[PDB]
Parts: sequence; C-alpha cells; structure tokens
Amino acid sequence: VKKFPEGFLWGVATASYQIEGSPLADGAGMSIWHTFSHTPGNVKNGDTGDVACDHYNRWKEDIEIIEKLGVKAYRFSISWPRILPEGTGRVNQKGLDFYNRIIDTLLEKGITPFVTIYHWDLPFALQLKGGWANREIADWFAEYSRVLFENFGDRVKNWITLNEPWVVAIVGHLYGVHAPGMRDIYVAFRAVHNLLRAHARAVKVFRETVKDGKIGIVFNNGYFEPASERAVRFMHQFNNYPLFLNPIYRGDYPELVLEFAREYLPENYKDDMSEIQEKIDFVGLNYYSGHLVKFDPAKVSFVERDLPKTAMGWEIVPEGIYWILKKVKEEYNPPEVYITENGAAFDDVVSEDGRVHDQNRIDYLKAHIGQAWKAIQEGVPLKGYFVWSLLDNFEWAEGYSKRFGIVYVDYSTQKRIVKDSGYWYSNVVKNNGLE
Ligand SMILES: OC[C@@H]1[C@@H](O)[C@H](O)[C@@H](O)c2[nH]c(CCc3ccccc3)c[n+]21
Repeated sequence: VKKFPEGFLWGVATASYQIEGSPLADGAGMSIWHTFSHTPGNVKNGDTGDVACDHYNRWKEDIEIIEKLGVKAYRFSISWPRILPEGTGRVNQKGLDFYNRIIDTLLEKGITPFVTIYHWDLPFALQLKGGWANREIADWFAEYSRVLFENFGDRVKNWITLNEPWVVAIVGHLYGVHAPGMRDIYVAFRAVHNLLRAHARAVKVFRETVKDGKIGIVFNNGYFEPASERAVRFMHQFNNYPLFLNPIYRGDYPELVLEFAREYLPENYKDDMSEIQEKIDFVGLNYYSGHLVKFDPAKVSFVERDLPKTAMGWEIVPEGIYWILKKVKEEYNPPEVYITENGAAFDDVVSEDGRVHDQNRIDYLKAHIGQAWKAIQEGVPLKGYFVWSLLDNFEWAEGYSKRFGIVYVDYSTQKRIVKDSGYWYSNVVKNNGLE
C-alpha cells in the first residue's frame, strides 16, 4: 500500500489540437499545426487535426467521463488562434465561450482546471511574422496571456505558460518534424530564448492580473544513462528542465549548453536574463522514457537496449520518473512540482467482450506512480500527477496511429470506451494511491 499526501491532485491531460477538431469553426484563425498537417508528407497517413476526437462538440461527454472516473484535475490547453484569430488584436468571443463552458462545467463538478496556455498550436498569422524566431513574440504572448487571465482568471487558478519549450524550439525549428517544420539551428536557439522571454512576460502580467493564482511551466524529460564509464551531463542539461530552469533560477543557460550552442544564441542574450528570472510558482515535469547514451564523434548518439518498449519504441524505465523528481529538487528546489504528463502508447484493440485490456499500460502507470510515490517519501514536493492522456488522440507527426488514452476512441463513430487502465486509474484516485 502506497498512499499519497492529503489533497494530492490526480489528473488527466490533453491538448487542444490533439483532441478538439473543428480547427476553423466559429471564426478561429489557422494554427501552424493546421497548415503543417495539411502539407503532404509531414504527418503519418496524411492525418490532420480536422476532426480528431471531435471534443469541440463532445466536450460535455468527455468531462462527464472525467467526473465518472473521479479524476480530480484536468489539464487542457487553449488554442491561441481560437481566442485571437490573427494572434494579436481581435478577440474572438466564441473561442472564449468554448473554454468558458469547459471551465464552468469542471468547476461545477469539482474538477480543478490546469490550463496550458500554449501547447504548440501557434496562430498561423504570427508564423508569417517569424513566430518563435521573432523577439516580438514576447509581446504577442503577453497580450494573449493577458486576455486569458482577464477572461478566465476569476475561475482558473492554476496556469502553465508553455508545454515543452524544448520540443517547440528544437523539434519544430531544428529537426523540422513538428510545426513550423524548419531546420535551422540558429533559428531553433533564438526560439529557445524567445520562449523564455515570452514565458517570463506572461508570468509578469499574471502577477498584475491574477493575484490569487499559481503559474508554472512544463518541460519534457528523459532519463539518460551512460553506455559505459559526460554525454549524459549534456543530454540532461540540453534535453531536460535545466535548459530553461538554469535561466529561470540562475540567470544563465547551463554550462554544457553554452559550450555547444553559444554561437547560435543571440550575442547579447544575457541582457534578457534579468527578466527571465521572473518567479514561478511550480514546475511541471513530463516524463515518458529512458535512453542509453554514448559519446559519438551533437557528439551523442543513443544506444538501443533490450528493455520493454511502448509502441512509440520508447524504452520503459520507471525509475526515471523518480530520478528526475529527485534531480529537480537537488538542482533548483522549486517550491512545488507536478508530473504534468506520464503515459504510454500501446497497440490497443477492443476485445470481443467490448473491453480494452491494456494490462501493458496499467503496468506502466502503476510502476511510475509507485516511483513518484518514492520521491514524495524522500521529500520531493510533488503536488500532483497527470496521466497523458484522457483520450486516444492526434499524436502530432504520428497522426492517429498512436493511442495514449486511458479512454479508447473509435474514430469511425467517436465512441469512447474506457480502457482497463482508465478503470484501474479511477481506483487509484479514489484510494489516493496504490495497493
Ligand atoms: O508523445 C505523447 C505526448 C504528446 O501527445 C503531448 O502533446 C506532448 O506534450 C508530449 N511530450 C512528450 C515528450 C517529449 C516528446 C515530444 C515529441 C516527440 C518526442 C518526445 C510526449 N508527449
């Protein structure tokens, strides 16, 4: 038996473009994920977020699933171009109304909204002006965030500026695998820097607008282990929270990031560091897998290990979640931490019995929840844990071919089938831990 602290926030998480569909409904502007996925060759099977889980219509049912499962928190994101179709200036009341209804429904059901302000669907109109490459995005983002705080901050008290700014910068602008699909290392590091400035500006406005709320930021993290007996030190500093937390807490990028990337950063990047240090209330960590890592003349390659893997091909390494939780306290001692995403893709099928017997996912969640428990026992101020995801959904460049949900979605009918893992999780939430 592993019981969690009183009032521990058990959650599930989604993102607007991945679940909503109807990207252009009710006066919404195009996002970069709309244009990226409608470009041939970018997404597996030519899949797009045009329909997705149709959450844009089915939102009430979906929240009723959250309620029935007894889940206590919902992390969801807001589509920037639903709110400001051109990115700045005009505010679309119908986009505000869409999320207002979600927010009021969650509150009425006593479910705590965690709102991710940016989970990757930049307005296309701002991408035309360079998007994350343009320093002015700190102003655009601040204006957007202000709108959200002004309209929703009376009810929503827990806010996340950015989901996984490393992914946004590097996967979007160096690897070219995500929107806006670019491969320029100088643009990618200017996006890193501008994401920090935009984050800090948004926190600054939050303090002026929502005096009773909490705001944080979310980072992706891998558990990197050395193949033999430094490449690990670099992967952690670059791929994990330190890329952003070293600026936020210490006023500079980490040491091995500067060694590799100084030339790609703006020359006078330090001038912005004072503002980047804006105080945050919590850190969200997303964690999924581990990686065997070796020097290789970025001077690092991964090494395949046996290990059970998910359908993503991601090595299942549960002690990784413990390690990253301990490590973030050891390095930056944030006052609160949340696991804002943890989950697994498996090749789910509906059995003849009408059920989805995803024991593989139960095993994955159970193992990680157990390790997060361990971290709490050794003093990590973990305040919550969010399963990625409530629903099978549009998995970015993998399209619909990867299912991460604890609820199965039959996309032909939009039927939701609660998976064994969903039922299992509901029991964990009800009991406030494992047994
Ligand atoms: O891959 C599953 C989930 C996504 O559906 C979420 O939107 C996103 O927040 C998220 N981040 C990660 C870990 C970082 C990552 C992103 C993209 C590709 C590979 C790793 C895994 N996930």
